Amino acid sequence: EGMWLMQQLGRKYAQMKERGLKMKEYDLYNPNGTSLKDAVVLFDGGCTGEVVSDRGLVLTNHHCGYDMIQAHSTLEHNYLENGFWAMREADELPNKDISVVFIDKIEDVTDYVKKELKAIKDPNSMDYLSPKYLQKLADKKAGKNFSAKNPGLSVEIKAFYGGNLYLMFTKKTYTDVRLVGAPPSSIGKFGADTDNWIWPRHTGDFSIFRIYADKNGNPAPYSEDNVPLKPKRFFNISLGGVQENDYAMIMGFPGTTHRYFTASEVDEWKSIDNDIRIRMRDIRQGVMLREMLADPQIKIMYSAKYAASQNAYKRAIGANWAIKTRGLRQNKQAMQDRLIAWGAKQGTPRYEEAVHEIDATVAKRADLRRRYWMIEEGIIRGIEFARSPIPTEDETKALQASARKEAIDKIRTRYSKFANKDYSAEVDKKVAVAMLTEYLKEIPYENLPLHLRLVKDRFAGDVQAYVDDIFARSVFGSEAQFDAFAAVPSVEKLAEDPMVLFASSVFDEYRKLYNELRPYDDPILRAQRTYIAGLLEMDGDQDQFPDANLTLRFTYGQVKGYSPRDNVYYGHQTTLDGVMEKEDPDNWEFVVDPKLKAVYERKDFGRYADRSGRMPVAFCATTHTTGGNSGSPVMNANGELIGLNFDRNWEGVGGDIQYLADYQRSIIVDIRYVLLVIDKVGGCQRLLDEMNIVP
Amino acid sequence: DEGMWLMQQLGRKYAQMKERGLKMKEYDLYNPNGTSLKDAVVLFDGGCTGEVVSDRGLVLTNHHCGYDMIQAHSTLEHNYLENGFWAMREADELPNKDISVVFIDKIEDVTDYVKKELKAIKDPNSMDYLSPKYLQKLADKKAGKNFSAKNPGLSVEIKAFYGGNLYLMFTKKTYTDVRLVGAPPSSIGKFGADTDNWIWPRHTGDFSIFRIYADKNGNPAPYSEDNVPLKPKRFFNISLGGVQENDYAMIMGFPGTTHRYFTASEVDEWKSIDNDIRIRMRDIRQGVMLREMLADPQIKIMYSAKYAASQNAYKRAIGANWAIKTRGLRQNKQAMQDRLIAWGAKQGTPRYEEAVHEIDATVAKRADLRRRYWMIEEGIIRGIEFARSPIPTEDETKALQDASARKEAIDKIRTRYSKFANKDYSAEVDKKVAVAMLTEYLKEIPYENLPLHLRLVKDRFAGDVQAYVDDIFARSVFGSEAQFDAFAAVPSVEKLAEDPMVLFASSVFDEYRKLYNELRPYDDPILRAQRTYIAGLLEMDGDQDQFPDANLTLRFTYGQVKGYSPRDNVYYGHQTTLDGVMEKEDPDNWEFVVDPKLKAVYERKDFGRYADRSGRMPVAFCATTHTTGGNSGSPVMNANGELIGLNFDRNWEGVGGDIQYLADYQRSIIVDIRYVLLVIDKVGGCQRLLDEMNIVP
Ligand SMILES: COc1ccc(NC(=O)Nc2ccncc2)cc1
Ligand SMILES: COc1ccc(NC(=O)Nc2ccncc2)cc1
Ligand SMILES: [Cl-]
Ligand SMILES: [Cl-]
Repeated sequence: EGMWLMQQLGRKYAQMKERGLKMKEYDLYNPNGTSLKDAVVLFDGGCTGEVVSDRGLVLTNHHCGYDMIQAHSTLEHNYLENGFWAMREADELPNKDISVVFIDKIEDVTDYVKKELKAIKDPNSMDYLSPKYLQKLADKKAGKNFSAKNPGLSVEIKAFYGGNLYLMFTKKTYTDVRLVGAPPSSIGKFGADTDNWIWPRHTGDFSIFRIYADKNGNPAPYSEDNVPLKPKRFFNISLGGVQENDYAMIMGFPGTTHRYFTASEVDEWKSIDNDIRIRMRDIRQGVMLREMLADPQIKIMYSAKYAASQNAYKRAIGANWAIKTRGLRQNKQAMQDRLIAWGAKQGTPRYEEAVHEIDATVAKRADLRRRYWMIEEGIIRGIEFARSPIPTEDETKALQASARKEAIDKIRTRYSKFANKDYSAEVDKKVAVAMLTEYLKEIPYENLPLHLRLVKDRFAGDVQAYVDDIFARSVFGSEAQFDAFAAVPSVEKLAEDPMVLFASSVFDEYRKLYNELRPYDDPILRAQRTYIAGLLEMDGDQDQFPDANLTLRFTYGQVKGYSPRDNVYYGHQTTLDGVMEKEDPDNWEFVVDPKLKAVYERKDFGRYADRSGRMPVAFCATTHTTGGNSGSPVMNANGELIGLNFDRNWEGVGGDIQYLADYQRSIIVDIRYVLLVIDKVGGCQRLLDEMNIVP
Repeated sequence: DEGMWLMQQLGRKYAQMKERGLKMKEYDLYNPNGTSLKDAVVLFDGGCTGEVVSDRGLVLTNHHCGYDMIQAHSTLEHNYLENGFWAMREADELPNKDISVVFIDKIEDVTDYVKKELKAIKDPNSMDYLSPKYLQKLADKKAGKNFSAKNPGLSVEIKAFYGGNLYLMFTKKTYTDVRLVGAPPSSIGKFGADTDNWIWPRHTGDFSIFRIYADKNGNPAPYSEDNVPLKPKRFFNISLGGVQENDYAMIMGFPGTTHRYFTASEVDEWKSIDNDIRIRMRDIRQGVMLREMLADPQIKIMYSAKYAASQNAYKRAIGANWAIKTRGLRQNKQAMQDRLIAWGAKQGTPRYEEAVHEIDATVAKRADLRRRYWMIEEGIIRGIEFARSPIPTEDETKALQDASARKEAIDKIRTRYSKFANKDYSAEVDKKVAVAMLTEYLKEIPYENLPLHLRLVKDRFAGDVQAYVDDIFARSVFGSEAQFDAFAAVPSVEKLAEDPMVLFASSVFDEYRKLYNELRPYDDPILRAQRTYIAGLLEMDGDQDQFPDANLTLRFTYGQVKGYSPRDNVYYGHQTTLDGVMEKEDPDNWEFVVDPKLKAVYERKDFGRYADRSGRMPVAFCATTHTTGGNSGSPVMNANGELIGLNFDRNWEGVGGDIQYLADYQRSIIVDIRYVLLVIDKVGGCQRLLDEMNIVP
């Protein structure tokens, strides 16, 4: 059920032993020694990774190393579509702008921070949540010359439990992290967008990197003289596999949760955030789909835009299903009522006052938040010409010296990026007419961005005429219209440009709404400090984990499937057979790699198939994960690596507010399938030989 | 494979059925010289199965079986299709015009009699052995002089089985006064609607209730206000013990057709011609129809039934092709015929190998013609609406060329034009479908094989399909209402003879009939060779583990209540519940609306004695019985012969089961009798029907 602090391992160890954990407490996490914790990394700032060899080899997801694989891909060597397997350490590709962070030490600094905070004076100060203030405190505690006295190391203080607990992390950062291996996109992204958030899942979501360091193992940026890192701890790979009900645990960096939402915050998330995103993206995607299906050239241009929009749309559908069917609102209401009744018993009314403050703030910002989500989903991300060029003050005070030619070249560059190879003005006019029609019916005249008032005033409610006029008269309506402007550019032309005025007034309204809504965050944040303090004083730390905040956490559970609906059961494990069932040569998502199809036909599974001769692919567990847990190591009862976390099912997206024991599962790629792909697809035996594989 | 057995075969299967869990005595299920459960089974309205469930002639069948009767009695004032119907007294039960129930009174083996009569073989290639006219003459000769007059209600019929190797005579008793008694609302009777068709898990309460009426003596009589309910020889008891995984289950009913003795070449033909053409052509048609329905809500209203009708056989073809591709149907037919050829070589009788060769050679010879026939039938005859536009008759044409018969000819033509261009017909949507359908057709069918008018696409329109279709509507008398009225005011036969839509419809129907006539001769050599082929299979492996193809005659099938795994890591259990109906509820989707009386029954958990041991309310279950079309409404029996459900569908993974039964995929989709009794009781409030039935604890 939780995403636990490392400090909480002691308090949970007894329950973990009852659930099947066999390894000693300090072999997993030791606060003043080496443990398994020392093989877990924050990969490229938002993913998890793990060290799997004495020479710094690292495993993470394919979608985590995707940008590094794409940056090294050319028409001649397409590593993204064909995979990449460096046959020697010297062939491993360096990557610019990459990092791996180890959590060297973690210390509770709550009393220190709470004492420093007593010197504030303003009771409404938000310094208790300020990264700048907490960094000043971290520097004061670690020392002035800390990064110079301890190279590669840095410190950081984070707030937990709404400002009721503080931890200082000593981090070791390596920036020479090289690409070692990756499966083809047919394996790494098999389900592609169709199978995203889906269980059963048949995706071999992995990529391999290697940490490089100086001669002493200290962090150093890319240098041709860098040598692989010999780490203090690395994971052993298990080949025993998994069985139903087996104990499993994960370590990683879950990003965000909202476990202490009030019932009113759940209502707001459903009725404003989710409903607006669902309604607006459904209109947008609907128009985009008709156009993509009618013109194959539009399908090529709008496919990535369509897929990007669908991702958070599917998350919202999954979240709204949980609110509707799993009683998320009711359970938050029961949580806050239990605290209010206990606070009445103790004679302390501050907890009931805190819930009231949150409720009143949510109620007060409802119309503004609705207007913000309406313009953001509807126009800012809904209409492409909302992001068309707007002349800067420097560019206008140049058009009215030959700095006029400098202004037109900068504006031209931005116009070229807006109307690129993937931009269709005809498809954009069709999307805008549908998106604006919905927007104009939901936002009243007195609340509209200034230019949108012209629909009623100048165009007599004709949205198609308003959009047609924007393109017909704008200098950014076509290439010819822009070149005519660039030949005779006047600031008067730009000041009255219908597309410039549209983009300007929709962005003005978007910023005005953002600025008006920002003040409402602080009273809720301050009230949550009191609210969570009461919940902890009443029920304690065990069941009540702190919200995820991109810090190292552990979660445990079992390898177990679930029933998604009446009379249907999804087991705990998928197989290579399931990849072959899904094979569609004419669907780019479900194409199967010929070397992999051959392994399946010949049963060339070696030491990786199960006791029944079936080749596993993925498995699912009752662990509690969220975004940031991509690439997380999955451990046995003995701490040996059995898989990598890569997703969670859609029925569990509401798990960021309330864990769903009967639906929520972590989708993990089996480590036996990872080794099968490295071995029989990549032929990279040197990586298998480098790992410590246990029978 | 796991058969649809003749009643004659119950004797030689009985020990296997008992070993599998059957507890009832053989002759209590079927006895040729006396009353048995077989007497409570009926052929309902010519194509469904039904069952008598009371001593007063009450009959259960599917909702989709009694759907036309429910619709005919529905008005704006009393919409029985939408709200349901529950006659609170026998006098309130509604009569139905053109309805029948057929009982199979006696079944007799007449093989020797027919084979002896056939020896008067004036021609060895005679198809009289399969002729309904010839076999009826033989049935009449055997039954006697004016049998129907001497036994009012009774009739006799002989059918061929095993490709002409076995013949049975059936004595049928037909009742035509069959009244509507009860029906659930459509939100229960057709819950999944088109989305859940051929789908398991299934949550549909597919049932309707009728009652057989007869004269004072229980003899068949047409509708009369003096008719009285029938007291039957036998009726089913209703069980409330329910089902458990692996429980024995059996069905009796009238499966219509199977192709269990197809050669491997016939399976290839079915896949590559029949199914691939239907799949490709309906996919183009449905694709255009969908874009238009999604763009104009008025087009969605007009084309919804046409879209759904086209999808039904399209889904069946996808399911059938999946089985051919993944379950080795072709290979198993090849193994069957190779086994026979090897055995025939050992016996020194080459006629079986010669029979399979005849079938193969015939299939190979008709390939181009059959491809052209399916291409025009799926592509144009069914694919394009203006293919069925009016064609002036020889008499209508003659009338327009010196009497008042001219105005009668125009009124007849107008009537047909009005039926073609009806409230649901869109010329714009039809031009869009035709342009896509004809483009694919012109791509597949060469110039020298095209219907005469379609040659104009290349010759007159320079390959512009859109121009050809645009011209048909622009110049045709049936292109618009105004174009028709202009014709009707000044009608000339010259105008009709050169009309582009008339010429299109005429030449596509000419080519369709030419292809049909050229292909008909190829049926007879295959049929004659199948008589020799099945004779060998029966002589080699016996009339024991290979059942005769379904032919709309009474059969029994047995198996177990069991689910299946459709794909890797997914299991579908054997039983659905009321909870599953509630999960699927969508108030804005007409298919998944949930009746308020049913929703409250669930919330209140008002399940009476109908819920299972765990307190869950059962809805449907699935079994390894072998069913096909015609089995809709079939009674599902316990190990004791008590009614536990009504068959109403089969999953798509089992549609290939008409050629080869699929033990690990094929399942009959049955509505639980406890759910039927819950709907009658708590949704209809019709206690008199529950009191009338013999319900066992
Ligand atoms: C909204 O109008 C509609 C009218 C009819 C249908 N269903 C239908 O025709 N189903 C069908 C099932 C099996 N065989 C043939 C046809 C659906 C929607
Ligand atoms: C097109 O190629 C293939 C088609 C089917 C399979 N798998 C298979 O037999 N199905 C199966 C059903 C249920 N559970 C596990 C497996 C493999 C390849
Ligand atoms: Cl280290
Ligand atoms: Cl099977």
